[PDB]
Amino acid sequence: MREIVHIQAGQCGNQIGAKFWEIISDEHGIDATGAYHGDSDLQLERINVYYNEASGGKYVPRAVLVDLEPGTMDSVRSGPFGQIFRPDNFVFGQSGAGNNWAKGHYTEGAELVDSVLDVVRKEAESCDCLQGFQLTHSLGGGTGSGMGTLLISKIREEYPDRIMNTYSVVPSPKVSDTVVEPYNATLSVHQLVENTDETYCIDNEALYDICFRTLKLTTPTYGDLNHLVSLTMSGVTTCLRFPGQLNADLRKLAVNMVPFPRLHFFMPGFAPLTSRGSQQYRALTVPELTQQMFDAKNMMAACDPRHGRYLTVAAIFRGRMSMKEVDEQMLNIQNKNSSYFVEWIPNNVKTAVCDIPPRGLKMSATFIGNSTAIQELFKRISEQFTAMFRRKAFLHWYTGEGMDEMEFTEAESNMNDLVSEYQQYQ
Amino acid sequence: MREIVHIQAGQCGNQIGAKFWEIISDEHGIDATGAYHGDSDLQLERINVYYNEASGGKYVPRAVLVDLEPGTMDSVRSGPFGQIFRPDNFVFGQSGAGNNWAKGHYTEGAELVDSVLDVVRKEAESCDCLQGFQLTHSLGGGTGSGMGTLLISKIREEYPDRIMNTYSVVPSPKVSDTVVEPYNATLSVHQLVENTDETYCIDNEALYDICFRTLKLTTPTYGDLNHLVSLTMSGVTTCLRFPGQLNADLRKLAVNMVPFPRLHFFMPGFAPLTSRGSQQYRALTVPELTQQMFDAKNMMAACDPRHGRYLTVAAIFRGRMSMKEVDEQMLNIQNKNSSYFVEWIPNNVKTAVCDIPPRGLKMSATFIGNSTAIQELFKRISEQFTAMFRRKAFLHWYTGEGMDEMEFTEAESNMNDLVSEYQQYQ
Amino acid sequence: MRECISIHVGQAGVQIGNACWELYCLEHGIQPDGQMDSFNTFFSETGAGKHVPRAVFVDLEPTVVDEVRTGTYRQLFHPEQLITGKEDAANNYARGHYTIGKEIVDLVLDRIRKLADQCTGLQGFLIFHSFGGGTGSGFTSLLMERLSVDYGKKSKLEFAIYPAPQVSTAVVEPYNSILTTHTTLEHSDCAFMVDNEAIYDICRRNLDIERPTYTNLNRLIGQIVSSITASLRFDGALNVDLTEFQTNLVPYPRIHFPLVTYAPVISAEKAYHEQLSVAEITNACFEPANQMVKCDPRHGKYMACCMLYRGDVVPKDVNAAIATIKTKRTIQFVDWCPTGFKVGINYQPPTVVPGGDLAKVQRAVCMLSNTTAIAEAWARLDHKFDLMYAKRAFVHWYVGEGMEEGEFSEAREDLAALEKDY
Amino acid sequence: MRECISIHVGQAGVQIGNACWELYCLEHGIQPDGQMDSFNTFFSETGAGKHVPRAVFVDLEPTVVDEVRTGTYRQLFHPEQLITGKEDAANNYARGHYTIGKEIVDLVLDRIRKLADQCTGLQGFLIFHSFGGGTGSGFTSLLMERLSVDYGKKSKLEFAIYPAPQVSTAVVEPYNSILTTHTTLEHSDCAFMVDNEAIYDICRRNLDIERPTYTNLNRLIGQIVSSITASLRFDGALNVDLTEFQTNLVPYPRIHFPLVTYAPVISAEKAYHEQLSVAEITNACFEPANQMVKCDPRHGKYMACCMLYRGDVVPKDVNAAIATIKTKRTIQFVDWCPTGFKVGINYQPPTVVPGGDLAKVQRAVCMLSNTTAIAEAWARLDHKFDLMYAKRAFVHWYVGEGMEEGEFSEAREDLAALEKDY
Ligand SMILES: Nc1nc2c(ncn2[C@@H]2O[C@H](COP(=O)(O)OP(=O)(O)OP(=O)(O)O)[C@@H](O)[C@H]2O)c(=O)[nH]1
Ligand SMILES: Nc1nc2c(ncn2[C@@H]2O[C@H](COP(=O)(O)OP(=O)(O)OP(=O)(O)O)[C@@H](O)[C@H]2O)c(=O)[nH]1
Ligand SMILES: Nc1nc2c(ncn2[C@@H]2O[C@H](COP(=O)(O)OP(=O)(O)OP(O)(O)=S)[C@@H](O)[C@H]2O)c(=O)[nH]1
Ligand SMILES: Nc1nc2c(ncn2[C@@H]2O[C@H](COP(=O)(O)OP(=O)(O)OP(O)(O)=S)[C@@H](O)[C@H]2O)c(=O)[nH]1
Repeated sequence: MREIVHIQAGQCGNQIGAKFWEIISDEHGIDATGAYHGDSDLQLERINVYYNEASGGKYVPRAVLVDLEPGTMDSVRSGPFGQIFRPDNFVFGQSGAGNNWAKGHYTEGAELVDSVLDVVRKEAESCDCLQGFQLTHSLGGGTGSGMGTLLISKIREEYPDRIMNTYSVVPSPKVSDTVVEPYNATLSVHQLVENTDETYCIDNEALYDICFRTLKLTTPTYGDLNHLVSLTMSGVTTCLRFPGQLNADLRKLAVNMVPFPRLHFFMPGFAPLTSRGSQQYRALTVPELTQQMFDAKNMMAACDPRHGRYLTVAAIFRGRMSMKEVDEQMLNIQNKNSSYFVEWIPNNVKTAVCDIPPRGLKMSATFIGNSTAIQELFKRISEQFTAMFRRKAFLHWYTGEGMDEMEFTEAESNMNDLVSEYQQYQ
Repeated sequence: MREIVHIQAGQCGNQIGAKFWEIISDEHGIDATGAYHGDSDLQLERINVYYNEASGGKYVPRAVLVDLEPGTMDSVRSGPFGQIFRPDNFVFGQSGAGNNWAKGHYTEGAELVDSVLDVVRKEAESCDCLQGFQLTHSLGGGTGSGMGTLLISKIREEYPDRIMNTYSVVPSPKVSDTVVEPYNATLSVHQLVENTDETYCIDNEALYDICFRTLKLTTPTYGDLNHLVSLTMSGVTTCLRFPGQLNADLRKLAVNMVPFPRLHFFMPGFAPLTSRGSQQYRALTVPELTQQMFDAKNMMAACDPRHGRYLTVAAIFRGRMSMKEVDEQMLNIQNKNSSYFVEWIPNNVKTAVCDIPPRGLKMSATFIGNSTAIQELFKRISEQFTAMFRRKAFLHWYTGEGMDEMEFTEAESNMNDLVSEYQQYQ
Repeated sequence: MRECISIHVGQAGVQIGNACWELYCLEHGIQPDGQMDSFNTFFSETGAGKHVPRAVFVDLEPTVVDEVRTGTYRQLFHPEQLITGKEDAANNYARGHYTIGKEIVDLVLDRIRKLADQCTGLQGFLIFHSFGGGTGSGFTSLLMERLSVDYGKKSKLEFAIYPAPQVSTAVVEPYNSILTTHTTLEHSDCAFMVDNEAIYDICRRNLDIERPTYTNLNRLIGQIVSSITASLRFDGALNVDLTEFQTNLVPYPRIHFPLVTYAPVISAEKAYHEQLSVAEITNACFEPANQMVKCDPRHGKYMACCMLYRGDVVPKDVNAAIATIKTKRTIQFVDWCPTGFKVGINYQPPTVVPGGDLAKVQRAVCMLSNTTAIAEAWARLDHKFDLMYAKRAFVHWYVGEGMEEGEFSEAREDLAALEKDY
Repeated sequence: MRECISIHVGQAGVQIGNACWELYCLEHGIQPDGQMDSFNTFFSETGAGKHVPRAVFVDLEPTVVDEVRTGTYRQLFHPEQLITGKEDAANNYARGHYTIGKEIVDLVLDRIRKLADQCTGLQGFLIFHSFGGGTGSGFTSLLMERLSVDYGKKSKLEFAIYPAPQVSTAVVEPYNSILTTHTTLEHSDCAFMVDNEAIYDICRRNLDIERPTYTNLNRLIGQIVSSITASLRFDGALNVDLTEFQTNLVPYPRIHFPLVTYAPVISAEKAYHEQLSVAEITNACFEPANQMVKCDPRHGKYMACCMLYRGDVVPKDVNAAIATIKTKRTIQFVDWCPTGFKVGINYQPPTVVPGGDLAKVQRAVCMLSNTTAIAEAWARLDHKFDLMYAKRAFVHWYVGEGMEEGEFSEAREDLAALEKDY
């Protein structure tokens, strides 16, 4: 019943997916092994969406792990909840792209592609009905972006019907983690624009800002950031996986949030996110979340929406709401924030509610915004690519691996077309 | 319901605000943490005017703390009732204006202004209806006066509807606490006259005189002074916060006591104020208070009203009175003190009574006076400014921070115009 | 059947209405819950043995209305007849007429409309408010013109707490009084002036109460209104209708400001030594100091008089006393009104409230007179306006609410015309 | 005997059906097991003392239907009536009309066919759905054309949840609403609009509920449907049949969108001190703000009105109230329809659901009016379409499901023709 395949690439993607799997197991009350230990029937009512039955009353996640090095997958296997995965699902190479898109898409990916397509086909056909695919990777690294692009290409030419979303981690503008990250970003975007239905942009610098200021934590770690992204993912999927007073699914979000085929890049946001002390000084009410809902500080995307305009907005809530108040709250947001909202989309706010709240929180919300702020980000990458292409810096690695200057020219042309369309619709 | 935002600046402002918050919590029956422990329903009937209902039978004050140094706010946090405040509401600088208005308004205020406006907008919109803003600061210091002027300017250009009152502490004429205090006073007054609806003048020397003579205490402390100012503030607001046989609010006082938009400076007064042994030698009757309210000794403004004339007088009372007696008493005051009262304002006395007496006193009264005595104060300041401007003493600090001699000239011209208007209306 | 609709505006209106409703409920034996024929004239019986007054309480601030909600009579009033605002006019007529009233007048209009739809013999409207309060002037005037344009010739009575020449809480009372009087002159059929200082003096010298609160004043006002309404709520030898009040005491439409007086106002200990006669109470009532308006009627004249006796008073006795006092030279009457009297005898003794300052007695009289002394105060009031307008004091406050500076002068000259009409 | 067939499409249909059937089972004393004569009109007694509703639940997503399977009324339905899809239309009328509905409409067609074969006096069909929901538009349209072509002139009733102009969950609501309205315009015998924000308001400031959930909305909707069907399920002075609604409230076949109103809407706390008569409830119902459709009828006119009074109401009182309101100028009727009134009196008091916001009362009125102001909203809705079509936004989504760009334009011009028909 609308089963979902989980695929992760690169160290970042694999760690985030691991965190997401622990979060999902916590939500469904599954032990560290896989045995069912839920407290309500609704926990197992849609358990098959992210799990498959196993003899002995066990449950195995519907996940596939992909890498070009056997280290981070080994760490995931040895990490917490390492026994929930069935070992046969793991697939990895032996070379390592080494932060090179050409290596991760044409030389070292051409051999792992067959295995990963075989395993994803096995997962698809062995299930009842595949609603879609959720992917987890980053556009900066080599194997991550290249493998993600290859998989989305093959899946799209294989399943032109099911919708897939990519939780790609945009490279942080504040530090160029990889010197060749503009090239990887450009190529990954040039593939995602056509071969992926929609994307969510998540930045490490915004996560750091939230952890230091909003969460007020002195020692941020990758675990906490992965936890936040996993909470966002679980909140997105809870509408499908749990009953709601106003239910929704992935297709509802795709239809609501996509006004044009190529304008499918979104900003995720979460609330509430309070430190240890402030939790007892906030009335856990819907207004307390709507005041934390529309502002640049709470958006984990490195782009200020106030400069641009919101094309569309979606809000998924979890808990005990009298959502006529939510409706009038969205009306007030439209009223006072009319400047930031687009004009030719009347009532551009979509709202949905899921009954069961996430574990540990009586009530929460999640924000999915399509706006023109990301354009800036995109725009920036453009010139950086140019800044690293006019001098022909680091072109030897890509040129020797089978790429071409015409390939980069076409990718940059399409990228500039995308940013121009975003600016035009402002 | 007519919620009020509390903002404090500088060491004096923060300490007075802290004392005021303990006084209010005592009045509303709030424990040392914030849990409700009132004895009557009327305590929680209007509790929302100065509090917000946190989750789990908890109340947090509607307060904002602003400073350019992180020290005195730390003392507030560690002081009594330190846990009642919401920790995130605290806003602190890192430089310190150092008794420099230019530093506190152009150099170091330009970065904290964004945060303080953000938090004040948060408090305003998170509430139902914001009746007005009450501030607490001192014009002698640098960060206090500068931050207060910046906040009033931003609020006035943001909310031109809600009246705000400032409990500014006038610099003491008897000692020049800081050599540059005339400049700060002049600039702060020049901003207040245009961007503040009313102001109360309170001088430390008058409080010392009351403590030594009227209160008969051997060792005055800043705690007692802040306690008296807080008692005055609570007596002013008890008309709004508690039911009264003749109710009143801030707008009533503003309309009654303001004959002209620019002549909006006031004198506070409190009664009864007796030593330990005197309480058993004076009856707690209304005449015993009316004899105590009308005298230069009990005015916390360093200026004798007998030299000038009373433009308007407002009197708020608390306790068990048959206020027709208050009416005939005000008639006696008008009759005998006819010389000290203005002639072209028939029945220049406003009167109001609040049912609930202050904690610890069965019956009390508070006095708000608009008169021409404060003129002398302002008048005096002018010469000091001139005496400190012809020699160009200490002009380097303000000149280097972006100000100008023309700015001081315009401020002095406005001050002279204001004092001339007060003199002309005598 | 012959119902009447009550309106209370401002804090004074709310308190007076509370006292009046408790007094009537005690008179008819109505419990604070609402349980136990003329009661139908003021209280609708709904469902079974339950009764609710036909009252509307409105204010721009929620304090007094909320206090009423928490009062013992909460079980009496149905919840939504009580109206609350957010910002009070704050002794500003413009604030209560243009800022807040212009968007909340429709609420009270709908309330009175639904009250009038279930009443078929509506005699008229009663309004209680205060000139000094911004709400009680502005919103009163606004709803009053709405009622007038929705009803035309329907009778309306006004109970205005006229601020004293020296007891006036708001220093800006002359501005609001002049503006609201200009606004209400044309359509208010009959307004009754009441002086707070006069009530204070009467209570302290006659009832011998040193320290009375507003509770005693409200008791007196409720007794006055009960004496007025006893004709409709009880049978009598000569019942008087509300329309007859505006038929008698209005020689010309302009001058419609009659004052009121009560008798007797004595304590129980005084009541032991005093036996009631129609002549004694009538001459005491005609004594100038017994009036609750600080004006000497002998400084002017008399245009009309209306005695309301309640209890067991023989009509011959009333006629004898009235004729004898008419023969007295102490009070002068205007030439063109030789017969300007009206007498209403009712068989209901005045109601006594427990703990009340008034003592239960068999006979009582309420007097209504349209004397000429009232203009005196008006002139003085107009003078006050001058002293507060030559310097243009407080003008900016009303300018900020949307007024026009010319309206002040227009109201001043209009009230000067009203004064010189005498 | 005189059975009626219920159909519920989409999540809104499923929830409304759950509430309405629990209300009916409470009304007849039906246990959740189905045990315990007019009940035969909705529940088929089969086997032994076991009654099952004639209800069909259909949805493209198995969430709400499965929740019904796990509900307290699980054993009330024989498990074959509940229908589940696999993929929801996801706020896409094209998806619910062409992709999935085209191959699953036959299942529900067979279900309703075998339900109708065991009924001999089938009056008609009630259909519940929402315009905004993709399922509630597409599948409703498809099933409704199937019913129309399989039955011709058989009466059909539509209970549509008209999305509010500003309270609309799906941002693509205008496209689906326009498409489904064009597609069902020809066959729509009589469709009822319901604007969610209007129910929110009516609940919040009449029932004084600060935070209501769809539970209370469903309670009100079930009460409305019970009031409509009480004529068939109970006796009265003047019973009304389902055909009579489409006979009366359809001046012309094109304009068949009447709105609905209910009265009273109060809690027991107000109900203690309030009585009920035909006049008060009727004039409250005729008040525009009491309508659960966000329009001001005074902006337009009235073509027909049908008031169902349930309880113990005297017909003479109904006639007097209706005539008096007809004399009132506040409501204007079209010239060529001077007599457009229908009155149905039923002796069954309105059933109160345990824990429900509504308070049990003796009298209740449900009003169904055809006003012109509805066209206003349609025009506004059409305007929204332009604002979302000039840029061709979301066009690709519907193109992917097999739509043609000409369908949008033809639907837009068709609804423009509908609007200018007024
Ligand atoms: N005699 C008498 N007068 C009262 C009583 N209560 C209030 N008043 C009068 O009311 C006046 C105050 O003005 P209000 O009408 O109450 O003002 P408000 O109710 O706050 O309305 P706004 O002025 O618009 O804010 C005083 O001058 C009193 O004379 C009462 O119980 N008895
Ligand atoms: N008034 C009211 N409206 C409801 C209720 N439940 C759902 N709705 C309406 O349903 C709309 C949401 O779309 P649905 O009708 O549920 O569509 P769906 O069931 O998801 O089917 P698809 O759109 O094809 O996916 C909202 O706009 C609500 O107005 C309810 O209980 N009461
Ligand atoms: N949020 C989050 N981001 C991470 C985490 N770990 C790495 N990243 C981000 O991922 C980006 C690098 O992606 P990465 O997966 O390491 O590239 P790769 O191609 O897989 O690298 P390799 O396997 O060829 S060696 C960096 O920008 C880094 O900030 C993590 O645990 N959480
Ligand atoms: N009444 C009262 N006055 C105080 C108190 N503390 C300081 N003051 C007064 O405040 C004035 C100085 O203001 P202050 O707040 O210290 O300036 P500042 O600009 O904030 O100083 P800084 O923060 O830059 S270091 C002095 O005249 C002093 O008398 C107090 O506790 N009670």
